[PDB]
Formats: sequence, C-alpha cells, structure tokens
Amino acid sequence: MLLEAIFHEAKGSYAYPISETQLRVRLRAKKGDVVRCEVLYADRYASPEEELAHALAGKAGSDERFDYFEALLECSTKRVKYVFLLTGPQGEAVYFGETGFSAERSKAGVFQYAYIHRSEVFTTPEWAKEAVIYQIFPERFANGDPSNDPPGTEQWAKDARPRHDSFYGGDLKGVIDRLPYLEELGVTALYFTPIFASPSHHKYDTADYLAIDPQFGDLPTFRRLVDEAHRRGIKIILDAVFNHAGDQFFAFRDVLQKGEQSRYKDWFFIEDFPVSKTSRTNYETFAVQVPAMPKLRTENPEVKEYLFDVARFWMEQGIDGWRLNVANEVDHAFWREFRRLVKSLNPDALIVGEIWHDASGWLMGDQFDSVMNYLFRESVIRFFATGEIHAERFDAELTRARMLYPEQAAQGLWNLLDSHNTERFLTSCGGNEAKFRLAVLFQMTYLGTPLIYYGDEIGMAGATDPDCRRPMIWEEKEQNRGLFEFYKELIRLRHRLASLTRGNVRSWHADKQANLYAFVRTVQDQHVGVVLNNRGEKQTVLLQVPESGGKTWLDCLTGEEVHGKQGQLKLTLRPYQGMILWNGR
Ligand SMILES: OC[C@H]1O[C@@H]2O[C@H]3[C@H](O)[C@@H](O)[C@@H](O[C@H]4[C@H](O)[C@@H](O)[C@@H](O[C@H]5[C@H](O)[C@@H](O)[C@@H](O[C@H]6[C@H](O)[C@@H](O)[C@@H](O[C@H]7[C@H](O)[C@@H](O)[C@@H](O[C@H]1[C@H](O)[C@H]2O)O[C@@H]7CO)O[C@@H]6CO)O[C@@H]5CO)O[C@@H]4CO)O[C@@H]3CO
Ligand SMILES: [Ca+2]
Repeated sequence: MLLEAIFHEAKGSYAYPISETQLRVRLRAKKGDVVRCEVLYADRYASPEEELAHALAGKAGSDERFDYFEALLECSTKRVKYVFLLTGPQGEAVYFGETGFSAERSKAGVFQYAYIHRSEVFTTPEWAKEAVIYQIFPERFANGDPSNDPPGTEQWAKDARPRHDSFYGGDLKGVIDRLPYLEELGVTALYFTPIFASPSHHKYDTADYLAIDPQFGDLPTFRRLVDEAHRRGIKIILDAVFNHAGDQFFAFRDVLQKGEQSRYKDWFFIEDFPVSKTSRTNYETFAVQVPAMPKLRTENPEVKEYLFDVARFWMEQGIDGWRLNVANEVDHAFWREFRRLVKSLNPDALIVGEIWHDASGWLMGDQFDSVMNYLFRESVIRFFATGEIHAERFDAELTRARMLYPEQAAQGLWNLLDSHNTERFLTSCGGNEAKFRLAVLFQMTYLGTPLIYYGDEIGMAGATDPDCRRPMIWEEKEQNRGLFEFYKELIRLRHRLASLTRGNVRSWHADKQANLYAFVRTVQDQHVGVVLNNRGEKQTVLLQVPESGGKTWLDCLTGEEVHGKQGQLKLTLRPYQGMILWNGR
C-alpha cells in the first residue's frame, strides 16, 4: 500500500464526536490500496497492559482517487487514544498512528482525542434535520398589496424580461396570501432574500437593518407573516447581510457628512477623506468598486454589538434562522459570538452560511450549522442538465463532497439547483422537462436539505441575473401543474420516509456506459434505494442486493412490487425514469 496516500488527523472532518461518549474517526487512502481498516483504542490514561478495544471501519464511500473508511469509537471515559490497523489487497499489514507507520503497533504511536466536552458536540436544529426550504425573492414572488408598489412597476406577466433596475411590486402581503399554496406544496420553511429597506430591487445595499422595506411592508405585516406561516407549520429564515452595508445606512451617511469628525469613520474601511462619489470609491467595498456597498468593520466592537442588536430585534419577531450573505468575509470571532447569541435566544434558530469554497473552517460546530451546497449544484448541473459528466464521475463528485465535513453539517447542506444568482435549472436543461424531473427526483431523495427556488415547481425558466428573477406565474392554466403534483409527491415521500431525512448515503451502482446511477439511504432497518436511468433510452440493469437487507422492494412512485432473485434485482426504466424503491422496513 502506498503509505504516502493514507490520511487522518485527530480533528476536523476525520475525528469528531457525535456524542459525549462517541467519537467518529475517518481515514483516507488511495482507492483500492487498502482492503480492511480496524481501530484499536482505549482510554488515554489506560495502562500499557490493558486490552485495547476494537472497532471495524467500514468503507464509507469512494472518491475518484480515495477510499474513505469510517469507525465509531465508544469512549465512556470521554478521552481516547487510538491506532489504525490497515490490511492490504493480498495480506500486508501496518499500524497507523501519530508517530507514523510500523509493522509493529507500538512503534506507530497513537492518535489522541484529548477530551469530549458536551458543549463541543456539533448540535443542530432538529426541525432543520428534515426540512424542505422554499426560496423567495419577495420583489418577484407576489404583489399582495399594489398600494406600496414602487414607481415604474412593470406588468406581471409570463413574458416579463427584467433589467438590473426593474421592479414588479412583489411584497410581504403577497407571500401571506400565498401560504395556502406553499402549505399545499409541503415546504416547511421559507428563505427570503433581503427584505430590509434599501433603494435597490434586490436589497443587498441595506439602508436600515431595523425596518422592513416600505415596498414590501411594515413590521406589523411581517409579524403577521411569521404568525400565519408558523400555524401553517412553515418557519421563516432571513438573509443576514453583515459584511457590507448600503451607502444609505445611517452610519455611512454620517461619514459622508461629518467627514473626519464622524463618530463612525472606524465602522468602515476609509482610505482617505472626504468619502467618495461614483465607482471610484475610496473606502473598501464588497467585491470591486461597488459604491453602494461599503464594507462593515465587524472587527470593530461597536459594529458587532450593533449588528447583534439588529439580530436581537428580528429574532424578537420570531424568525427561525439566518442565511449569512458573504459569510466568509467577516471574522470568525464574530460568527462564534453570533452563534452563542443566537443559540441563547432561540436554540432552534438555524444558521446557514453562504461560502463558495471549502467551508470546513466554519463547520466545526461553533459557528454555522450548514452552508449552501454549491457542489451538489455543480454535480447536478453537469450530470442532468449539460450532460458534461457521467454516472461515475457523478458518483465521485457526490462522494468527494460528502466527505468534506462532519456528518452533522453534511446532513444539513442546502441542496439547491439554482438561485437568484443563476439561470434557472430548467433553462440549464435546454428546456427538457424529462431531465429536469430526474434531477428533482434526485434532489428530493438525496442526503441534505432540499432547496426549492420559487417558480421551478411550476416550470418557470430564465437566464442569469436578472432573467432568473422574473415574476412568479400564478394563472393556473399557465403553470405546469403536472410538475407541481410531481414535487408534491416527492416532498410527501421525503416527509414519510425516515431514511430520506435522517439516513445516510451509499453508492449502489454506477455504469458510465448506461449512464445509470443508484444509491441507497439507510436508517435503522429502513432501506430506500433510488435508481436513476439518466439516459434517453429504456434500459435494464441488475443490481446487487443480498437477501439480508430484504429481498422484496416496492417502488414508491408506482406501487410496483419488485423481487430479488438470488441477490440480484432486474429493473427496466423508461427514458430518464427514476425509481424510489422501499424495503418496507
Ligand atoms: O451589486 C452587487 C450584487 O449585489 C447582489 O449580489 C449578492 C448575491 O445575490 C448574493 O448571493 C451574494 O453573492 C456573492 C457571494 O456571496 C460571494 O462569495 C461572491 O461569490 C462569487 C460569485 O458567485 C461569482 O459569480 C463572482 O462574482 C462576480 C460575478 O460573476 C460578475 O458577474 C459580477 O457580478 C455583477 C452582477 O452581474 C450584477 O448583477 C450585480 O450583482 C448584484 C446582484 O444582483 C445582487 O443580488 O453586480 C455584480 C458586480 O458586483 O461581479 C462579481 C464580483 O466581481 O465571483 C464571486 C467571488 O469571486 O460574489 C457573489 C456576488 O457576485 O452576495 C452578493 C452581494 O451581497
Ligand atoms: Ca406591492
């Protein structure tokens, strides 16, 4: 075995607790370079003579270059020292520890997880463990009160083609009037983009964090929204824009006024005075040369307590969580304290970050509860929409990501297809409903949290910013109701099948020629196998499935009963068909 390819660290996503007495260890090694992985361990302060405990490390999944092993160490002492035993293809042996490799156990040293403080066991909202979030871009969702419409509001039709400054008049009263719809769909939470006062139509250049934007409503209307949704079993989440502020934010206006005497010059990153005009700014902004969005200095104690107060004010209205916009550009101290503050007010308040790269550092259990799974989106786009990769590359991608973070965080990533920052998925599919559906079928059955972008469930389509921000389609005979009834049924199942919301994932078949992929979700004795024939040509496959985990399954989407004929399963899928096989348990 190529030792230079065996990885593990007594922390991060390879060593962490799932309980005050249970530690999850994971090891990494070159694909097919290691056949068995066992973990010999015991209490740290144990005598050199006592007998070590054993723990078999099942192969959890396989990257495109690695194999991932995973074991669960029972640690009543809440302290532990462990060493890996790695067996080769033919039979070779080797011990893996902190000191290094050695055919001799003792000479390999031993990894140590110093102590398991219950306060550090990565914990997350239970409701968040089985949710189906629906993303709402308020300005375009529904105009329930045309009296607050901005000036210039354009028509509300299927053929609108928005500009970077267009307005259509969607407001919070519309969202309220639409809860019957949202509740019929089955969503269990709504994620709004910025709803706070701002001159723009997207509202990321916040003018006042303490007031809903006039065009959308007023606090009374909001509270009504929160109450109306709650009794409907729908939680609500807001976009926290703490990285930068709109150049209307009182504090910034002051610096623009009082110049050098402003009591807030250190609330921003001013290079020189006086502040500036057009995109030739002289104060640090989000991205590059964006005047309307000066950068907040969350490192400054004053700014921190301000935004924290801002956070206290909205959690007082009963929201259920936050979506941290541009999260990675604001310090960790901030986020840790933010988590403590939030978690104290409401233990079930969800904190989801928005980072477009390895989030490992914000997913240890002391900051975010999760993030947007852009990866899943990249994998799904290229497997179902643009056909740029195949069933096997897909399997690889799903697995590689799936191993990035501690399970707790993994279990909750927001699996989105598209956002208000991208072309709609249907468009990505060149308008191929068949393909689109298969992707949704995967989304509603894969590991994580499904995130539905308003419109998709109905068949909307469009380019990227701002064509993806068209107004919702409400005229029923202008909506894809067959697709809607599809989402409904998946979501129904997802809520009904435990394994889909609380089980794990395991590859079950990857045929790059047939371009058919299949996985299995498991929890307790329940097994739900999803088969995706992602190809435009009926096909038949035989999948391995030992008589132990059941030998008879039932397709949840058709009610067809399938039987295992000696460990094998013969399935025939119509073009692009998918099957939700349930073992009944
Ligand atoms: O006026 C600015 C912008 O404001 C609002 O954007 C939001 C956005 O909706 C949020 O989701 C979020 O997204 C951030 C990410 O959090 C951040 O990490 C980073 O991520 C990368 C982007 O994903 C990537 O595309 C690129 O950004 C480029 C972009 O590709 C360019 O096309 C260009 O974007 C311009 C837009 O085309 C234009 O519509 C407008 O955007 C509004 C937006 O409508 C509104 O929702 O202006 C921008 C120019 O600023 O430039 C950007 C950056 O140069 O690279 C980044 C990281 O390298 O960026 C995205 C946003 O791009 O937060 C933003 C702002 O709060
Ligand atoms: Ca309106």
